[PDB]
Amino acid sequence: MADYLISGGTSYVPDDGLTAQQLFNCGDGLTYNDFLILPGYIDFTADQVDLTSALTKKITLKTPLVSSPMDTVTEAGMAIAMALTGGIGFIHHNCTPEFQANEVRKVKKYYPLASKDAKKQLLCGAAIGTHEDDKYRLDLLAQAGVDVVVLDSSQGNSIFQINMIKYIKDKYPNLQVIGGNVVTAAQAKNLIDAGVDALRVGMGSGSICITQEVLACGRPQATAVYKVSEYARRFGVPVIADGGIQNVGHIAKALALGASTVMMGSLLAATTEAPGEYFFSDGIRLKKYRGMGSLDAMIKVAQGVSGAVQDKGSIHKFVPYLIAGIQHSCQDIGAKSLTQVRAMMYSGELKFEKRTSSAQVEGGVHSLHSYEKRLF
Amino acid sequence: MADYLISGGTSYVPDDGLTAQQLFNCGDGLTYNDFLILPGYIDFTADQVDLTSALTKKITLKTPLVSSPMDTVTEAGMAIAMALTGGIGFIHHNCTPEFQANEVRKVKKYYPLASKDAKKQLLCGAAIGTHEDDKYRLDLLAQAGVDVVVLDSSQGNSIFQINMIKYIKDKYPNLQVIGGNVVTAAQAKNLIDAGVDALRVGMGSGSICITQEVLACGRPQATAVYKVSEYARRFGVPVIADGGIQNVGHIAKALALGASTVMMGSLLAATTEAPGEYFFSDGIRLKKYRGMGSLDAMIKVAQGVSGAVQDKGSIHKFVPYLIAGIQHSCQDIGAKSLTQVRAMMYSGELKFEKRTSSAQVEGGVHSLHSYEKRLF
Amino acid sequence: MADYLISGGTSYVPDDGLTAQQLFNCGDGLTYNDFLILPGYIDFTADQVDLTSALTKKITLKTPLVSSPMDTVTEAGMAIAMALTGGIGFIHHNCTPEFQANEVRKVKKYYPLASKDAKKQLLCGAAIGTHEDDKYRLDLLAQAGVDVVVLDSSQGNSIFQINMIKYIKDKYPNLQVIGGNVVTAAQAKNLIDAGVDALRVGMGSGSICITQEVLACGRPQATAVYKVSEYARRFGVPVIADGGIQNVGHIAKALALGASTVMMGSLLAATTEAPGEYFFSDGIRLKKYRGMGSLDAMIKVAQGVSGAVQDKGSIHKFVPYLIAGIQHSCQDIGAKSLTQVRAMMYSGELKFEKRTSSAQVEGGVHSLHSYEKRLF
Amino acid sequence: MADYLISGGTSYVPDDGLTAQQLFNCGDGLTYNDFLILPGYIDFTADQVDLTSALTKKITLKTPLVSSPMDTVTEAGMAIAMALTGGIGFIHHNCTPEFQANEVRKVKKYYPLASKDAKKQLLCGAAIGTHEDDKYRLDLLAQAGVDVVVLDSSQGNSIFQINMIKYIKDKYPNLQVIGGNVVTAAQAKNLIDAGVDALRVGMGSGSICITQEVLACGRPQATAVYKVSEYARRFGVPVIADGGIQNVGHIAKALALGASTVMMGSLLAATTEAPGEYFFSDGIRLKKYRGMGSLDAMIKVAQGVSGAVQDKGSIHKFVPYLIAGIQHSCQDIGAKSLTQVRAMMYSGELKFEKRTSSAQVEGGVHSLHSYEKRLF
Ligand SMILES: NC(=O)c1ccc[n+]([C@@H]2O[C@H](COP(=O)([O-])OP(=O)(O)OC[C@H]3O[C@@H](n4cnc5c(N)ncnc54)[C@H](O)[C@@H]3O)[C@@H](O)[C@H]2O)c1
Ligand SMILES: NC(=O)c1ccc[n+]([C@@H]2O[C@H](COP(=O)([O-])OP(=O)(O)OC[C@H]3O[C@@H](n4cnc5c(N)ncnc54)[C@H](O)[C@@H]3O)[C@@H](O)[C@H]2O)c1
Ligand SMILES: NC(=O)c1ccc[n+]([C@@H]2O[C@H](COP(=O)([O-])OP(=O)(O)OC[C@H]3O[C@@H](n4cnc5c(N)ncnc54)[C@H](O)[C@@H]3O)[C@@H](O)[C@H]2O)c1
Ligand SMILES: NC(=O)c1ccc[n+]([C@@H]2O[C@H](COP(=O)([O-])OP(=O)(O)OC[C@H]3O[C@@H](n4cnc5c(N)ncnc54)[C@H](O)[C@@H]3O)[C@@H](O)[C@H]2O)c1
Ligand SMILES: O=c1[nH]cnc2c1ncn2[C@@H]1O[C@H](COP(=O)(O)O)[C@@H](O)[C@H]1O
Ligand SMILES: O=c1[nH]cnc2c1ncn2[C@@H]1O[C@H](COP(=O)(O)O)[C@@H](O)[C@H]1O
Ligand SMILES: O=c1[nH]cnc2c1ncn2[C@@H]1O[C@H](COP(=O)(O)O)[C@@H](O)[C@H]1O
Ligand SMILES: O=c1[nH]cnc2c1ncn2[C@@H]1O[C@H](COP(=O)(O)O)[C@@H](O)[C@H]1O
Repeated sequence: MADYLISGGTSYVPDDGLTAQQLFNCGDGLTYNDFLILPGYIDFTADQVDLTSALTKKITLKTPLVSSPMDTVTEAGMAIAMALTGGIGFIHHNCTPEFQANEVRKVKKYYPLASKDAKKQLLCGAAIGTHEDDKYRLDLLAQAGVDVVVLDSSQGNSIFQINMIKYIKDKYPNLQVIGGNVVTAAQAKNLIDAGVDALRVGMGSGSICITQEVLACGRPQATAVYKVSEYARRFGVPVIADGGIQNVGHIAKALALGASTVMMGSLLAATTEAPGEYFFSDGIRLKKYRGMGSLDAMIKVAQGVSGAVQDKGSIHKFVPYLIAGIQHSCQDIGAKSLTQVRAMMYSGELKFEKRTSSAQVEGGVHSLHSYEKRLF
Repeated sequence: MADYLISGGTSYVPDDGLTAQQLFNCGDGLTYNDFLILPGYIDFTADQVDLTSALTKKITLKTPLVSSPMDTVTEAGMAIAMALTGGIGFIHHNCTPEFQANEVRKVKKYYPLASKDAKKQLLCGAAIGTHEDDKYRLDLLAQAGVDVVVLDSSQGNSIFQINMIKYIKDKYPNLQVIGGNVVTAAQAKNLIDAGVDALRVGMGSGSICITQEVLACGRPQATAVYKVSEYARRFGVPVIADGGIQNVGHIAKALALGASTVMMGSLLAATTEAPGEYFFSDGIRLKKYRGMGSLDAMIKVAQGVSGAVQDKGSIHKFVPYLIAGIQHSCQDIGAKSLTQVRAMMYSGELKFEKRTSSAQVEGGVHSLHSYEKRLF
Repeated sequence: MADYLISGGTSYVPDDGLTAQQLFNCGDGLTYNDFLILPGYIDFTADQVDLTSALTKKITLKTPLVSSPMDTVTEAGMAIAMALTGGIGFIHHNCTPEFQANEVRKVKKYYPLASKDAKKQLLCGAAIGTHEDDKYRLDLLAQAGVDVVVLDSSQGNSIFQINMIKYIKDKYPNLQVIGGNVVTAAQAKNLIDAGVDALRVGMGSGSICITQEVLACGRPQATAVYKVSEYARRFGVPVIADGGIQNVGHIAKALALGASTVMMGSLLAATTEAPGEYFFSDGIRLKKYRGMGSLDAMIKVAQGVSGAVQDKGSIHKFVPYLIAGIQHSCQDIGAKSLTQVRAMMYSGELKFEKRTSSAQVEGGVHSLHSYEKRLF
Repeated sequence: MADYLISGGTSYVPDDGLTAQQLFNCGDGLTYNDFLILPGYIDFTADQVDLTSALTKKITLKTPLVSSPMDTVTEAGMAIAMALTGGIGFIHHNCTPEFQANEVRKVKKYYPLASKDAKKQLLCGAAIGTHEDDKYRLDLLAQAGVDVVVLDSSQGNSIFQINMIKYIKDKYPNLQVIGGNVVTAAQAKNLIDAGVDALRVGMGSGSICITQEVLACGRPQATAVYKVSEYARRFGVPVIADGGIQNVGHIAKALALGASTVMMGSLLAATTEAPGEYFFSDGIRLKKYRGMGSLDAMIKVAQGVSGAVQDKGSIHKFVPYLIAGIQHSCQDIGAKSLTQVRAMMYSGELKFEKRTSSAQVEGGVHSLHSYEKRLF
């Protein structure tokens, strides 16, 4: 009897570690490789973990991986491919509107967990601009049959973006929009009261964004995804993480801080289904990678740069490594779903820990003469 | 009279420094080269310090140095050698079971402080897997006559490992098991209540483990050895430190934070008794060094890498330098045994101090044009 | 009237900055380039600042610069030279006792502020070992007529060093001894109650000492000079700073934290009056520089290394730059003597400020393509 | 030598106690019997302490005791009396203007330290209202020859009071005004920039004011005198403490927190020179005592009450006890003048200490069956 009715079910479970709530009000600007996740008790293995997540308030996915809408990372090829592996892709807005019209008609008509609708057609998203000339851009791909759109912007709460939500939802109520870019709760309020359906958190944290050093704005991104998902839980709105993703660990860190889908732009760059084409340098196979703020887009200013990244193969051999990396991580946390790991984080059942620079210099590799970092 | 009976024996001993208990609840993730040990009063010299320590609850050793069970660092050669110098070795589990059966029969049959049993045969340990097919692996080396085994696992508290303790101790009660890998108190409870005999603390902190950056799990290791030895003192269970050992100072830091034996994998790599064989690169004598999580072990994922480390000579000329390095350190702390230095740490008689990055950049070498770092 | 008698003399003087007392109990291990000194009101210029300081409780100097007793930095040449510029030199103990006997007889027999005694002979100090065979070393240079000696030791409070003070002061009461190495208050008590005359604070902080990484002992040095001069003010005992001196700013930081004389070993290395001789490497004029813990001194261990430093000219053109660097610093603090700057620090009239790594990366030089760092 | 030039003059002086600056930003609302003053080194005795203080920026007094302008405490009698003992008195404004005109002409025409001007006539102050009909009140006693006036108001920074300063100082520039009532720095700025000459700090803290419980405004008074004298030191403006004075200890606490003169209304009530006349109750000699906010002044509200206090004798036998009580207190602090004790408080040479309720219940009298509290 009394082994049960002193507490009831729960054992002692000592108090070593920091929950996220007292981790992130310390005032430190945390990024991904500055905290990490402490392990706990497991009762399962790596393959029955239900890795489903939500992109908007209605449509949910079999994996939390989404491509970022730039022309140097995704078009209809990787939209097709990431749909067929479970994820979702967007399409950039620096082309003509008929170009993405044809791009969406290519991806829409056209693998067990392939993320298909009630029409059993593959999910497709896109992204539009913010200026009022894009109203003629928007209704064309609305005629093409897009599912979600992303208001790609450097800062979220303009009058322009709020008027675009109040322009879209009273015209196209079944069509669902993504707000962005939101990085605090203060601008997270003005989009949820606008009525937006999900948020896209993170500015200044990309591989190629220098706008933290040019415009002196933004935030560290792992203290941003936490507080935006903290405010956005109050209304049941999922958030989408941008920037600072370099590997598959940061995926799990963004997923355990409240973000439901992780948006990658560099880690999905230099793939077979990425647009453009290859060129060698020092004998290394690579392809170019640039951002919308870079002046290789078109009295200007530049928030992005233009560089290149070495090849990473086809995505159909790449995203199984990423979902297995999320699955082994969610096993070592101790939750057999992403819903359950966000439950354990909001309740405090898993606990984090800070790092120092001396702590991450041991976290990678050290005391070697040379090494061959082979990932899969 | 009254020079004595105001306090009694103890002098004033001013309050400069931080004891470990208020050092490690600051929430900072400390590693070894981020704190250090402040000196105190000595009354002895470097050679009568009784450097004995405990590996499990029954068998104790003349030195706290133990090799790590990987095939790229130890087999029966360095098992023989480190037994004959005082320490203990394990044997990896990525071979056939008859291979370690012959390996244990080679080391068991076969220098004053040579760590021998009541049969006056040398101590030998090993390590097994976790899956239930390893039951046929376990009883074969139990027939060979192993002393301790290590449940080598990335995370400790599975159902599988707890069922292995409850499978072993009711079959082989004199045989003693090592749990692992434990890194918090929360999983330190589920192995001690399972009935495990010692713990192996530290994940993600090796020279070649990238699982802090791949699976986003683990902990900084010097804030891990402290809290696991804090919880494991409550039941009288010693702990074993893994990873992040680069030199002989980190040995003393792990020993002064409550760990009783320090397990090394890279600092004992590239020795004469390490298996494999040498090959030059840039004219530097070196040999390869890889981990079990690396995919040079055999829909996969990789937590380790495969590299190489330059040669460090025979261990019989190497571990006297390591035990003399522990002895000079234990002299400069002010305790003539490791039992007494852990006593002084749990009571608060020695005190630590944090460092900054600017503090360790002076701690090594600086303001030189070139230097020849000669260790012994 | 009432402009005076509300406070009395003192103006408002706002409360921006941190005094040393609340700076150094934060628990951070501060080194020299991690804090700096905030300026205040001046009423003088750089040349009438009385830069006199104290070495022991009796003999005081016209400058706080003292050479460190190693054979690779000082002998009777730089003893003569630094005496003739104001400072004091010691003589290493890794030679035969007749060698320093002749060395002290060379420097003693033999420029306005030349630090001469009541005999009007130049001041000379030395250093002896700790073992009891050095009693025959000690009385020989006592016969030679040395002024102060330094008990050169890695850690201060042995029984051996305390018995050496109780062996010296009852035999040679006018002869004055230097304790060392002390780094906390806890060992600062056992030498002052032994009756030592000054302290030599700092271990593990040299340019060539690796004993923080080998023996895991020591302390960050700018949090060491503060607390040792804090405890040693209570008995009126000056302290001497070792290690971590790279330039002339760290001189002023050690002098403003309570240390009265700054002992340099690398910044006075590679000079004309340093012993040994020159040799080129890559066409750079340089000479070797090694420590007593390095195994180029003679079952061993090594706490120092052996390297080299590029040439810095004659000291008679070098220490005027150092005393002018202390003078401009003491001008910018706002105290026309070193006694007054330690008064302003113990009272709280000057205030410090922490730095971050991002703060010192701007403190040096940045945003240049190349630069020519010319010091004087 | 070196007993001096390590610090310079000052001895160690340990760090027990709290200076006022870190006492009063704790956020606690301190009153007088909630902190107290720790003693220090003395070098004098109780009678040569120069107890002079300042009332305005020009005229200074031989004692810091000033009566409060109510009709139930002071008129021309106690104005004459407290002038002749050193202090200064004001005259209430709830009479006709010709009444205080005659009152000031009685006190002005008319004992060694008797506070007389360059005309060798006794100092006299008064107080006027705030409404614009009081301009005819003001010039009449300006014709009578008053020295200072007090803008008696519940809250200080009205437009009305600032316009009264800008009405007075451009008409009557030699005439000096007192602002009030100020209780924070926020309203202390708007009167000093108005150009007021001293402040009268404290609202809601009187013996008879209930405006903290009626209007929910004010502040605890000993955390008010500190921060108003903190802001008013920046412009060299003295402040005057009201309310919460019950004895002679609170005088010393208000004087050691930066206030230069202490204004009493109840402790100078029930004296021989107080107006009105006596009446017995329970056989106890007493006289009535009421405030301006009480509706025994004339759609109303009431901030004061109307009561009575028992007799305390003539003031010429009473204020020598008060100045001897300030003198013994200033002796036990360790400053031979009030200017020097405010110097020691702003520099931090004296230190305070908080109390608890359990700490003041021992501070008075306890463990007695009865006691006869005889004051002088
Ligand atoms: N982490 C991120 O996602 C991130 C962060 C920063 C920048 N960026 C990229 O930078 C790109 C361009 O940045 P941008 O916001 O400066 O250009 P934009 O086209 O995205 O936004 C338009 C610019 O003009 C303003 N604007 C919006 N509507 C306007 C209207 N009717 N009239 C006049 N001005 C209007 C906006 O403030 C903005 O500066 C974006 O497409 C985005 O992809 C991305
Ligand atoms: N610091 C360290 O010591 C450390 C840290 C991380 C990884 N590693 C190395 O990584 C190696 C492999 O890591 P690993 O744990 O992923 O492989 P493993 O063979 O050690 O463990 C088996 C894997 O499958 C799961 N498992 C256990 N029993 C199972 C069963 N009956 N059925 C199905 N699944 C079961 C486990 O969770 C684990 O992921 C380990 O041998 C270890 O040496 C070491
Ligand atoms: N910052 C510094 O100044 C610093 C710090 C560390 C080391 N060092 C250098 O390192 C040198 C050598 O270091 P060390 O202290 O190990 O050698 P040492 O000769 O200075 O001291 C003797 C060693 O044996 C022990 N000892 C002392 N008296 C003994 C006795 N009668 N019998 C037996 N043992 C005795 C001491 O603990 C010490 O380890 C020192 O000369 C010092 O210059 C300097
Ligand atoms: N600790 C203290 O000293 C203290 C604190 C509170 C109240 N009091 C006493 O309370 C007495 C009355 O308090 P009070 O301030 O309410 O009355 P008041 O006569 O002192 O002030 C006039 C009142 O009307 C307002 N006022 C000022 N000028 C005005 C103007 N031209 N036209 C219209 N309104 C104007 C003021 O806000 C105030 O409420 C005061 O005389 C004061 O002595 C003293
Ligand atoms: O030009 C740019 N300037 C700033 N941010 C950009 C730019 N282009 C793309 N981004 C953002 O950077 C993210 C990709 O960052 P990554 O994870 O480092 O690849 C995208 O999802 C966008 O939100
Ligand atoms: O492949 C791996 N991935 C993660 N950790 C490993 C791996 N192989 C060995 N380890 C751990 O790393 C430790 C050695 O770390 P080292 O002290 O840096 O050499 C071993 O004791 C193991 O616990
Ligand atoms: O061999 C050694 N090991 C550790 N410390 C040394 C050694 N030799 C000299 N030192 C100390 O290092 C100081 C010089 O440090 P520097 O200021 O970096 O040159 C000397 O004053 C000695 O106290
Ligand atoms: O009627 C009133 N209501 C609120 N405060 C008053 C009143 N009358 C006088 N005061 C203030 O109370 C102070 C006297 O407080 P005491 O020190 O307790 O006697 C005077 O100096 C006035 O500032």
